[PDB]
Amino acid sequence: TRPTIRPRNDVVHKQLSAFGQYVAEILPKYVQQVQVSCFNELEIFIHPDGVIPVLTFLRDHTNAQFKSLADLTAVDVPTRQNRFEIVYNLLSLRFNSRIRVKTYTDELTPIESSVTVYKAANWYEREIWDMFGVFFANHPDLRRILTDYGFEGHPFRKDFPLSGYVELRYDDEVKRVVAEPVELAQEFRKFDLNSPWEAFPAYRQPPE
Amino acid sequence: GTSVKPIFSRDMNEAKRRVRELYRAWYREVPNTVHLFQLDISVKQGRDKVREMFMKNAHVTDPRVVDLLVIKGKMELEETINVWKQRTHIMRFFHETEAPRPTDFLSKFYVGHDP
Amino acid sequence: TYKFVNMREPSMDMKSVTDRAAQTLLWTELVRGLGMTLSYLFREPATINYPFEKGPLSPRFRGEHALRRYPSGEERCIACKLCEAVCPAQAITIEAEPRADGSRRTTRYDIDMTKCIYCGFCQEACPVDAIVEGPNFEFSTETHEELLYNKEKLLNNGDKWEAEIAANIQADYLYR
Amino acid sequence: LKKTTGLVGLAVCETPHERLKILYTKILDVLGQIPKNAAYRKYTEQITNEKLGMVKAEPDVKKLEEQLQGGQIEEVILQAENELSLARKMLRWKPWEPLVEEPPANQWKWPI
Amino acid sequence: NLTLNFGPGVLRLVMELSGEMVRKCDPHIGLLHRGTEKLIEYKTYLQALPYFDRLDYVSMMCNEQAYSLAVEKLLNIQPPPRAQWIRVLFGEITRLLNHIMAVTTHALDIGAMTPFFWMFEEREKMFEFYERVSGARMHAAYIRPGGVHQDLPLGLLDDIYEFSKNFSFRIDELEEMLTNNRIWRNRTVDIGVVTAEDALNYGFSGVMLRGSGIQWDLRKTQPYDVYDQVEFDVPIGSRGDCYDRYLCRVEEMRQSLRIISQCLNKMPPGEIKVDDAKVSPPKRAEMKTSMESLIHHFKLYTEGYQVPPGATYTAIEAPKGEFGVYLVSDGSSRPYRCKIKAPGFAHLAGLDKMSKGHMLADVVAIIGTQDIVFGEVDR
Amino acid sequence: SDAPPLTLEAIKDRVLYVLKLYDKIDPEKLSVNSHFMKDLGLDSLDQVEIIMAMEDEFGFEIPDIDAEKLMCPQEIVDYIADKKDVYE
Ligand SMILES: CCCCCCCCCCCC(=O)SCCNC(=O)CCNC(=O)[C@H](O)C(C)(C)COP(=O)(O)O
Ligand code: SF4
Ligand code: SF4
Repeated sequence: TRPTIRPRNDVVHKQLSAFGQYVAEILPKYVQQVQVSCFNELEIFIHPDGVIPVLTFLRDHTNAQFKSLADLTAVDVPTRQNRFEIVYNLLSLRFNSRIRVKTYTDELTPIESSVTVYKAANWYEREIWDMFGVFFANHPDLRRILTDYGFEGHPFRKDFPLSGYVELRYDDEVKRVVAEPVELAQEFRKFDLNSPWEAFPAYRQPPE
Repeated sequence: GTSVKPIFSRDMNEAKRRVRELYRAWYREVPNTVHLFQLDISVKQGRDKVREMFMKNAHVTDPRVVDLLVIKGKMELEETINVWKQRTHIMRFFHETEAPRPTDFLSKFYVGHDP
Repeated sequence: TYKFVNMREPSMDMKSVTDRAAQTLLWTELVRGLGMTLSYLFREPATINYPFEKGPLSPRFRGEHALRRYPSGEERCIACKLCEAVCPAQAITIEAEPRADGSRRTTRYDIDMTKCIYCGFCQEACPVDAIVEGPNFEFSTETHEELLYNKEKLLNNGDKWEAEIAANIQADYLYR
Repeated sequence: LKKTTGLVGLAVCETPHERLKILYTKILDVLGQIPKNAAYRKYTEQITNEKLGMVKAEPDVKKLEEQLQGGQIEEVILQAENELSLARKMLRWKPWEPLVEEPPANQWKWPI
Repeated sequence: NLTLNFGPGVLRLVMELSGEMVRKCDPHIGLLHRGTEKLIEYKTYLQALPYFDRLDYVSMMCNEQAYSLAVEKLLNIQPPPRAQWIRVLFGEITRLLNHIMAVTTHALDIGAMTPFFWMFEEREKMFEFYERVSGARMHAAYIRPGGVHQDLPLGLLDDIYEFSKNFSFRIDELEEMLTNNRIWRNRTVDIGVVTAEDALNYGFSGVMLRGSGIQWDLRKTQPYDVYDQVEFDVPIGSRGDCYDRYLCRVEEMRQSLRIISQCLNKMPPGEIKVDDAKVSPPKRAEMKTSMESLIHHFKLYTEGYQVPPGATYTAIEAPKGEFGVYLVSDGSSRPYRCKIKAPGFAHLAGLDKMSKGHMLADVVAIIGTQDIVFGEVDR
Repeated sequence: SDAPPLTLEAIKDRVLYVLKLYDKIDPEKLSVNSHFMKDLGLDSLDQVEIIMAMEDEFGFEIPDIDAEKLMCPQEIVDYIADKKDVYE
């Protein structure tokens, strides 16, 4: 591979694969899948019931001790029966490593709050609740953190429109800021950019 | 089958109990909200608005949806009591600046193409 | 390697303790700060005499947009809509049709200057150097409406600033 | 004896060998109640036995810090306490049991 | 027990106080939530780049680098060495700008306003460097996911060298104003003490870790670009308070000067973006002479490059702490998901614990020492 | 006297008076044994408002679980008496 191509690292790949197998062996009750990406990133797909145990293990085990929670977020995939996927990114300073833990939920199934494992989760789950409508059970105080007071809906959902449903202005008759249905002087221009002639043969799906 | 994990309530009866508790809290809070925000509405029409908002969701027959709505209503009450909302947020429930939309067929036919 | 910022132990001999007591009572470090301020009072200020003097700028600086033309006087824009396609803010609106002589030219070229982020992506996406971001930055306005530029305004800006725009392009085009 | 381990809130531990021995013995006692075939029990017993043998064969503190590869024996003690707490919670959780249930058919398929 | 709502960077703060003591501090945010992450889903990767300038406005260059690194990792390409050296040089310049802003503002809020002007003159000079390299003073969009947009002008390195050999005296003047002043120490020493364990559990990063004695720095532990080719020291605190963090920041600026010197002396020749026209756009002359170059220019500026499907979490050692991006590509030319991780989010979430049992006037000092920029926190 | 003696008659007069104040029940149609849902045509929320009126008229708190079963003025009076332990 020539200078324009990102170099590979087989040593880290082997180490991450071995540790993924190790984690899957220790907790077979919850670990559904283990993957390592070609750029050496380890993800562990677990059942929703194992959020508190697995995280606790990854925080407290002598061989793991992932003591830092870098980020916690959600991804909305409407085609799946379980709509939302919950992603935890953890960092271990002792072993200079990163791990990703993935689980899933739908609109109505609550997910156990992990504030007892990581304090940093407190706001993150709140943001998820604000943006995706995922409820976290036993959260110390769950409420909106980013949207306006009284905002209806969850904007980061795929079916939520980009400009929303209401807009704000100042009305002199009532002498205050009011909210009315959105009306754009220029509509957002939707661009169809995806080309035919697929780009990456290595990701081709079976034709079923 | 069709077995699902609960949120707060196992059947509809517990859900209605939670709904009644939230309704009591809102009904109690309405006069204090009217006085604190210096609203020009009356307590009667504020309680009518609370009743209308509750009745908007009267067709729900799923306890999980019911107690999720109860959670959202409790969040709204928390925002109102702690005066995190302003007067504009409270008055947004009334839509005082919106011209009324007629419902009959002829008026909709006259104004435009929108059903 | 790493460094300690606050890992010094004060000496406990009588001379050092007396020095610290003298600092505490006679306010030595406060006088040092006063001296620093006094020294700053007597140096030349860094203020420039705007608007008679102007801050330095570069040929790469992006200012008010302009539509350029060829030396013959015909406009460079051929309505490819690449600038409209790349615009991160959707600030460009273009409509085009064949001209009376069959040329491929625009009939509408609007830039909403209150949506523009002045990123310069349009001028680098342009294949013919038609839309540029010219050196002018002093075009404030009393109303929102005068910041919604149509094609006539942009062509006028180009005819107004062409000399400086061409000089800047001559300076910087070997880097592009 | 050194002072100021350098981490705010982490106290200097006088006589750390006894504390480490007690903690590792308690960890092994807790691990004894986990089923013999569970992977967590075998792995943690192996790690704890290695660490206990290394603390028993090294009286010098700094040599122990270098051998343990954790450094700052106070945080080694802290990690041992964390491991004990995790061992108790794992004996409660029983994660050696078979998987609760598989995900839906295309839960993890990407793209789409 | 009285409750005060200090309303409207822009921050709303609801406190309960028992007398002079702060019993509870609750920050209400979202006054600058613009929905950046949703808007990114309607843009190409190049079109999404300029949002990162606006995320953390104080240090625009660093966010560009983090986004470019994430996209490069997903693309399985690497930037040319000269681009990497330019990226690191401008990242250290960016760090100086952020540090000057954080330190002067902290001092200004504390009531010392003189060094704000003194060091904003230097900030103006660094804005001049930004403008000369990119055409914009602060919202630059210079660092791209293939390298950098343009090469340096022919006289920029000399001017950067001239600027950097006089900056240590400015830092010395700032210290003369601050470090040994008894009022400054009384305002900062033993304020907002956080333990190492609490800092790790609360998600803190950057100086907020290193003030408590945690030896961690992403440029040393997980180097990106050429940070493994430069030599510098990581300042470490001992008491976890505001004074130690101020010292660490001041020390960091000096280290940044050191790294800038090394970058200036070891700038290599060569190209500035990856020689791959399906990712980086070609040169103008090539675009106007070659059919393939024109086609690739057209496609890269209309559709954009396709990124192979996959998700990455890329973090860099930002001036304010660990700044990260969780990027999910579905295989098209528009990102499926872009979650932005901001250090200030966790720091502000920890403000409540940090301000326990302090004066009301200590809350200002703690907010200043957390280095909070609202745009990144709200996104 | 600081507090007048309370009897079943006084409790009933207070209860039917505060029902008369309720604007969704006209005075001529209600009675002591009139059921809330059928003879007067009220939903659960109307009953809940009536219970709050009971609470702020008699100056004490009625838990939801036992407040939900008071479907008549008569059993409301019975609940008030049992909570207060009146003689007549
Ligand atoms: C100033 C004004 C401010 C605005 C006020 C705030 C608005 C908050 C509204 C939130 C509503 C909820 O959370 S709760 C949503 C309501 N729940 C349900 O509808 C479930 C099943 N339906 C029923 O039980 C009946 O419709 C019912 C009539 C409810 C009872 O009837 P009974 O009597 O036969 O029991
Ligand atoms: S400078 Fe950027 S935002 Fe402004 S019109 Fe050009 S492409 Fe659009
Ligand atoms: S200004 Fe340039 S890029 Fe835009 S439509 Fe005209 S020729 Fe194309």
